[PDB]
Amino acid sequence: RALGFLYSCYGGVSTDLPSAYLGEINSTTDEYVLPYSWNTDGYWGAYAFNTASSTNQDWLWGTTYQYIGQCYLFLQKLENAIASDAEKEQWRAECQFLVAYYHFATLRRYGPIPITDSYPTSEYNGRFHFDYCVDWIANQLDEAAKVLPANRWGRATSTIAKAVKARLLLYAASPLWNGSFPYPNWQNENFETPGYGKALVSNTYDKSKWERALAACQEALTLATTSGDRELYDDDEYYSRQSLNLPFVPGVADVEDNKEFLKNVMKMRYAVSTRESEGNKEIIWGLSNQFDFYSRYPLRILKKSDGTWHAGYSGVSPTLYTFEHFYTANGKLPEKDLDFTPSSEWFESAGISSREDIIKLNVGREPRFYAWMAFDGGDYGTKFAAGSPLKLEMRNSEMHGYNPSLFNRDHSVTGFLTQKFVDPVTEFYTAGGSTSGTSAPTILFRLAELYLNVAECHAALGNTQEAIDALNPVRERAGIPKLTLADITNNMTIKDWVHNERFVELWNEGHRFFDVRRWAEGAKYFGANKREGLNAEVQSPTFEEFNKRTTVDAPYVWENRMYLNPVFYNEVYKNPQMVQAPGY
Ligand SMILES: [Ca+2]
Repeated sequence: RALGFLYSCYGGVSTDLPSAYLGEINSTTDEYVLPYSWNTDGYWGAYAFNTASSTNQDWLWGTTYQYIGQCYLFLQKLENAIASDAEKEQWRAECQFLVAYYHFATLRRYGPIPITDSYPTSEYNGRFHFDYCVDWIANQLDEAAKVLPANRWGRATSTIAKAVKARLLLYAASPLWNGSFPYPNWQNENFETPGYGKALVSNTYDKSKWERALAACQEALTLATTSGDRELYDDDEYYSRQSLNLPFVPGVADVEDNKEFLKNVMKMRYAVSTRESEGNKEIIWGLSNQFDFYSRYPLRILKKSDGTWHAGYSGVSPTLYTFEHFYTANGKLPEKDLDFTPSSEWFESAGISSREDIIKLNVGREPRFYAWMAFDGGDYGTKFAAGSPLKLEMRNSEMHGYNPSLFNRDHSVTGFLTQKFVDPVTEFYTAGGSTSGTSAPTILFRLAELYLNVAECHAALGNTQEAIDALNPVRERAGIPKLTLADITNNMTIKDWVHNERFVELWNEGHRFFDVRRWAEGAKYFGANKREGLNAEVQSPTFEEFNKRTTVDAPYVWENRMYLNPVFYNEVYKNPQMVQAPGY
């Protein structure tokens, strides 16, 4: 009975699930767009188009605080009763972690929040100052970490607790919360935070926040890679064990000299789509909860024997920003790489026989690019179409292109697709039915992020070589060159490198939403007309008219109120100590 209640306390951790295509943390960034006509599904549209409001929103807050309540209730049921002292202590530590985590999941969306330290309206807490919240949550995580095991329904570990504290302190040190908050006059009305009066957010840069984040990110990384038994996924032969062909990559043929590159492509596909039982020791916190794959599949996949088609929805549509910020094979940005095609020629055909639709921008790229992206003329998957890779025809309205007559008008907005998280063994059958190979946990925390977090902290503190040394394990694993001091220039700073490595490595893992926000760069990356793609919403285009830089045509905008999630109007009314977020 007790375990059942305990298990139920974990029920809210799938809130804001990474990679779920209708979720606003996933489908509102510059990573990829969804068809405008899909805006009637879910909340992504409201958030991307700034129509979310106090009366139109994802009331995430209702869920987190409900499960926080369950945690405290469990602790009470325990006190009134079963299990050893040691086991009861573990249960209490799991609840402590969960309460802290639920506050963090709320904080990262809403900003300053009520701290609920236990289960009349005048006694209601309003928001506490952001820095108060950070301190309280961090302490709670440290306390739970003392008790929890470093390694083991994925139950809490000290490793996870320290990883959450690391990300929390990284966020707290970031511009939004450490000197660049765009509403300096926003404060409480008649609620006070101990030590902060009515203030809600710091308006002054504090270097010590970066020193504290570095210490936490370092401690999390060491714990994960020692007692936590974590290491970067580096198996490069699983494709062979599953009897799969090496993938087709334009410009990198399957020849002896290119075997390492092609194996790195498959390693990256498996890195984010495998279980610990399959040899993956990189995941720190993963959930059983799955997310939809059909939204990223191409339209027509395979014609069945009865004459109907296996079909995807083809809606997850990577931007030109994504296709321009994954690296070249030399580990540089395409625009900055002196050996790469000049941008004036990016949209020309690469001239590959039988695959003339492949443009030059898509040749000469890093293994992560071919692992996770897909494009006109290229392959999608490995066993996808009854045992063979699927060749994409993004300009053919009778295969993978835009077609206004298709039910629901599913299509790629940009002319590109992603295959990240797609199991290489995924296969659709002529006789009907299909397989997606072996499911994998949805990643909340994995070890690559801890390296990137340490790099960002070093960069902020001016420790250039140390930042480089934290990035290079991730770069090497992905099969691009290591960084050296010679690579750090006015044109491409250590911070530029850290932010871009994060963009690439953690692409579509629910980070970009938060990172652009904490960097206070909403206008720069999420603003009107920033999102671009090919000319992909014209039926049956020529190669020439298809491959033109085209602004994504939907009401995307950035205004500063969008840094924070608005509070449900009823919560603002129900709680007299509660203030609405700025601009809402
Ligand atoms: Ca798998």
